[PDB]
Amino acid sequence: KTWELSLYELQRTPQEAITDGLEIVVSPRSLHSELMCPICLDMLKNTMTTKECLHRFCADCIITALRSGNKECPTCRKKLVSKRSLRPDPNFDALISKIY
Amino acid sequence: TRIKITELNPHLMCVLCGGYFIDATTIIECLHSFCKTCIVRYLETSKYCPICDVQVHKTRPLLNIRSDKTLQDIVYKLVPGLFKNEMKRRRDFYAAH
Ligand SMILES: [Zn+2]
Ligand SMILES: [Zn+2]
Ligand SMILES: [Zn+2]
Ligand SMILES: [Zn+2]
Repeated sequence: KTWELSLYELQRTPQEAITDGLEIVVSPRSLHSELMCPICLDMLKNTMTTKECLHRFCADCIITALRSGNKECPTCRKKLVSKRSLRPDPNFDALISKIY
Repeated sequence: TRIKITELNPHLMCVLCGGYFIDATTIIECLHSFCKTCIVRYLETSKYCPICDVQVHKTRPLLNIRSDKTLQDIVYKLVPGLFKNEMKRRRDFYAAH
């Protein structure tokens, strides 16, 4: 990846925050599959993220998978040397703790 | 069931433009995220994360950033009108140019 910016991108301006009290309908989470872990199909909990490919799992599930001896990523099958190959992210955690 | 978007805002917003993530891009070292355009221009004059100050890469910062498909998916899904708005802005730009 070059990270070349296009003509539009060189000129783009912010997308301002919606600050008026608007509520979001999140009654079902069959609209938000990005908050569910691919292994256990639950709300991601203590989210671990792979450095190289940015796939997210519960700490529980990804440690187990690595401990099984299988070094591939469960989502994209790209190699992982170890647990130094993933980082925790409190951002996703805190996001999920607000929605459910 | 219903959550105030003002409660989710802080997790959906780029610290470099103060608006919502557009083409969210994450730093591999610390995992902080930004708009593509904001972090790319920033990393032209710095090799340290805007938020936590950690070194992104020894020499070539762009090596340790990634497109965050998942994060951008959430933002578009949660922030109503956001996606339609960005697409429109781009449509309006190319018609002008
Ligand atoms: Zn899991
Ligand atoms: Zn992966
Ligand atoms: Zn930005
Ligand atoms: Zn950081």
